[PDB]
Amino acid sequence: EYKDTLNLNTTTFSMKGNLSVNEPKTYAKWQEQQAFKRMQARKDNHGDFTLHDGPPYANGHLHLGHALNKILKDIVVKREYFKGKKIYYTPGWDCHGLPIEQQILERLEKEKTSLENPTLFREKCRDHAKKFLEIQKNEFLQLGVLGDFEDPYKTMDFKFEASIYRALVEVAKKGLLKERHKPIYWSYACESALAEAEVEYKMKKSPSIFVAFGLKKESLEKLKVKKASLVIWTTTPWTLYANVAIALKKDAVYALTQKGYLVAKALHEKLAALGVVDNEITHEFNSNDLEYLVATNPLNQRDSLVALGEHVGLEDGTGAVHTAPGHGEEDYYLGLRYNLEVLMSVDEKGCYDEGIIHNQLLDESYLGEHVFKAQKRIIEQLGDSLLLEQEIEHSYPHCWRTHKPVIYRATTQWFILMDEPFIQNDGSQKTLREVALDAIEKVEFVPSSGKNRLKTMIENRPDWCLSRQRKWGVPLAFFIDKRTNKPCFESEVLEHVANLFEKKGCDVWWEYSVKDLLPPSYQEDAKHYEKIMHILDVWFDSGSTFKAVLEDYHGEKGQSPSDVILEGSDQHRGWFQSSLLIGCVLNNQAPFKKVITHGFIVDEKGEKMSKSKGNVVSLDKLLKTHGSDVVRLWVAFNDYQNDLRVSQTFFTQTEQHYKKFRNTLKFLLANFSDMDLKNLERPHNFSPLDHFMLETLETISAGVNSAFEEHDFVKGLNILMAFVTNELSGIYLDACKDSLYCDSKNNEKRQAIQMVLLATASKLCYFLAPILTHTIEEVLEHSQALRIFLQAKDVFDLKDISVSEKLHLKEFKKPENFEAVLALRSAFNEELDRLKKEGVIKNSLECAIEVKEKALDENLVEELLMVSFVGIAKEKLSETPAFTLFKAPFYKCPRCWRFKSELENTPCKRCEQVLKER
Ligand SMILES: C/C(=C\C(=O)OCCCCCCCCC(=O)O)C[C@@H]1OC[C@H](C[C@@H]2O[C@H]2[C@@H](C)[C@H](C)O)[C@@H](O)[C@H]1O
Ligand SMILES: [Zn+2]
Repeated sequence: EYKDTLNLNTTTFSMKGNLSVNEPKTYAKWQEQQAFKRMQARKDNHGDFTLHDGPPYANGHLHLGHALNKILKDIVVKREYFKGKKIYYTPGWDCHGLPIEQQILERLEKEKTSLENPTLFREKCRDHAKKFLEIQKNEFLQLGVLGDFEDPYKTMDFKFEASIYRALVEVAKKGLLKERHKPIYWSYACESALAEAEVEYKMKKSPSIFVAFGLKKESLEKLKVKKASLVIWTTTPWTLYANVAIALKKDAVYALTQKGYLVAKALHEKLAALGVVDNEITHEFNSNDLEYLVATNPLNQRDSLVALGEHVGLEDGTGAVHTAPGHGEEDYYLGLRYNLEVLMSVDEKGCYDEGIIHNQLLDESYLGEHVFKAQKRIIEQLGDSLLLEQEIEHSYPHCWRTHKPVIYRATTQWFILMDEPFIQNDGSQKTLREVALDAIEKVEFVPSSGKNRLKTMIENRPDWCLSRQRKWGVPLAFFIDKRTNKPCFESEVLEHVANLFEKKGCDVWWEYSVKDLLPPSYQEDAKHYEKIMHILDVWFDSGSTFKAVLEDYHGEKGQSPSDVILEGSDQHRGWFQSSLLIGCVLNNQAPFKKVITHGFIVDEKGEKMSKSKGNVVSLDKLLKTHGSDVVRLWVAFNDYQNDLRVSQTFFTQTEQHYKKFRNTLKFLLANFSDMDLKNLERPHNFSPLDHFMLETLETISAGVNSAFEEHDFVKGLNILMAFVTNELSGIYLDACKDSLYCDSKNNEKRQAIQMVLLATASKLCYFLAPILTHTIEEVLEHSQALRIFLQAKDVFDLKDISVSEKLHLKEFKKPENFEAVLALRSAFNEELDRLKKEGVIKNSLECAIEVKEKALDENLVEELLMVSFVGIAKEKLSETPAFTLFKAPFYKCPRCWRFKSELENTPCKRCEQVLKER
């Protein structure tokens, strides 16, 4: 009957987020009003923070991994902004390379067409990247992320292409860029060399054969046996044509069987059990005595030299290794060590060429045949020399963009050398491997385990092949002097080319003549120079972003080294490594101080998302289903260092966390909305319960901040949520509802409660603003009191506030100790539950309690236990060692529902006064 006489305590801040409607309006506003530039221009910026963006490929729409990545970057950046620092965060895009060029190739072929003109082909590639750079930029902004998205970096900008080339120039001037001729990864489907980061290892079925190479007559006479054939094991019959040698383990015993097969003795038992060779050994020979004997290749009748390899393994195979220098790296060095032929008759498309006829290595019927299609017919040609064929499965290197298996071909390519000493900037002498290992020890990794992942790769990596045979990318734009057959690294030549690139882009490398590309002083000798037309590994491009973005803009986009880079843990094999290596040539240090990694988006069963599996969840679908602030809370509230599973159950839990945060903020705003703002300019007398809350607010704030400092948003959101749920909602807001709703608006106890709620809302806003930025922006939009209190027009004016100073607290005020009264509260609530089960009582306000520890504040007990009366009464309900509960000897007040009225249906003394209010 008196509900209309209570304090309204409502706010326009709504319970329902309606995120699908309101978030795009918030983000459109931040773009229109240039919130990021306003963040950078903030007048009281103190300190600097550079996060250097790793560039996604400008191909396709964003997937959930991009969203994960940019949200985490956004939280880290916003944290530093709200700490008061000046922010540098320029997002960028990877525009070159097969990731763009392959999509153009697949379209041309689907359209049944070709495009041979180099300038036009690069134009199609460039326009494709421009289209999807726009698409990804606006998709990034729909996640609520703030960065220099209107002035991002692009590896396709002419200045950027000049920067990438100038980095290459520094490598070449330091003596680390050299030509090598050796077998390397060859992708026949795109007719290009590859390096490790462009290769994906996948299980693949393969023939597996054991082949007998008979010793030649004179070798049998030297060995003093009638029959002997070395048995090799190989999974690549397509390289048998290129055999020049059979490599044995140094100083090892080889067993000759009765049928005349020669194998490593340590492997004879296994081989006989496989049925490869017979079981009876007749003679044992040391491999040192077999070296320089000669066998015969059964496929083509050619000589094969018996050699000793370095580190021949005896765990698989036969202990005798078919050695093909044109198709294996260790084979190649063995062939050179013995001055043997390098047979390599497989062309760029992976097919046998005329060289099989010229040297008589393989029958003419194989001309033009792809090496992988030829293998079945090769195996049949082996006849009786084939001792056993099996089919096995092994992890095999595949091209990262055509998805086809690679092969190896001896070829001349350009490398960054790992174990080549070079002159350091401080004058000393060190290899790149040594510098990179030193540099890693100075980088902070989050998690720490990332260090040894990257360190192990550096310890084991080979020389870095740089040259690729595609068209879309930055050329290795050096001339070869025909008079010397060596590259021209003259500073005048290199910088002249770099300047042309900066002004017109690398197109001119294909269009201009040699004379036109040479300085005026060299054009009389243009006849002696020839362009290198290979382009750079795209991992060199992105490995150069630190130079093109941080250094070449002299701090305007961040410092080099950056404070933080943040990408998936798959970038130890990619961007972390290439940036580390180039940083170490140019600066002899890593171009980052700290690396934070995250895992991958996976499905509900932790499995990888793929179109073949039909388990891909699109970014659009997820945002539309849940809203970006929920997707952002999902990220921060979960162990993002590992894989994150998408499932209804986990998003339901996050929506429940978001609702609790949002409902709590609504209650706070609603219950200080009527507070006279003059309270903000005067101190108050806070109760012990108020002090307990402010002292608690401080304690958990320190813990949320320490957790967020170490990027452990889970630990920090759990602290924050536990405070919201337990101390705030469960204790304080329950004890306070009566005063808030039923006391006079002039009541100073109520005004002191509102000040605590205002300080609490202020801390919630500060700590959630990096994560739920839209929502905290919406909180300030709906609360004039919060905006005045925090002196904030919008979310970007937020600062960490001193509650002690804003509420005028005395410094040496001793903290509350509520342990004794909270144990009583817990024991009373356990006893009250039992009485409620029995039906004796319905709620705590129906009770009186006499506490047996008389040293406790009686009004605090009434407040925390929500009893209507502290002391003795007449009707005993139950008793414990700690207290005795009674029925409260009053009527329920019709206005406040507390059992404090002396007459039935009559307002209590407090309520009567409030109702008389003049
Ligand atoms: C979290 C990741 C993947 C994921 O989890 O993605 C899974 C997305 C879910 C659905 C899959 C989409 C289609 C599935 C299918 O059909 O196959 C890994 C991270 O990604 C973002 C960033 C990509 C930038 O380019 C990298 C730069 C730095 C370097 C120079 O290249 C980077 O941070 C990366 O490390
Ligand atoms: Zn009352």
